Amino acid sequence: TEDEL
Amino acid sequence: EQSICQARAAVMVYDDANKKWVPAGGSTGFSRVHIYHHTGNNTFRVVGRKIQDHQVVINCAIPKGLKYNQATQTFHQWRDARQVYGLNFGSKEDANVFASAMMHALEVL
Ligand SMILES: *C(=O)[C@@H]1CC[C@@H]2C=C[C@H]3CCN(C(=O)[C@@H]4CC[C@H]5C=C[C@]6(CCCN6C(=O)[C@H](Cc6ccccc6Cl)NC(C)=O)C(=O)N54)[C@@H]3C(=O)N21
Repeated sequence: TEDEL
Repeated sequence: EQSICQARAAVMVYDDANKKWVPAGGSTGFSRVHIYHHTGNNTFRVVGRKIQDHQVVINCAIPKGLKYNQATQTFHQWRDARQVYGLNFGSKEDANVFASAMMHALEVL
């Protein structure tokens, strides 16, 4: 997800 | 060692305990990811280095029989006994290049 990236 | 491909990807590993992907090496951003072939024993490795600071964030062996999971056209992943790895490619072209070279490796091992 964008939260992880 | 001979490089058989280069592809741009953010290299992730899966933190099972917290069910999250985290950046390989603890370093967000893209890497240049090779598959290197060692011809003497016909072995192959995935080695990736951060574009900016050149840190090696992945260096793993590709075993015969690996299941290479093309989860999406830009995110491919595989697992071994210790870790799960993901490559979030910069483009579909990068993913195709890398998957081509990985499938070649898996066919000649
Ligand atoms: C956010 O976008 C993060 C970081 C970028 C990356 C990109 C695209 C997404 C595509 C889906 N996805 C997942 O991570 C999926 C979502 C469901 C989640 C559950 C388990 C995951 C993570 C742990 C490994 N895994 C698997 O599904 C493996 C897949 C696999 C199959 C066969 C051979 C090897 C492997 Cl690794 N299955 C199992 C049982 O381990 C997974 O991939 N998930 C991406 C992101 O969310 N994502």
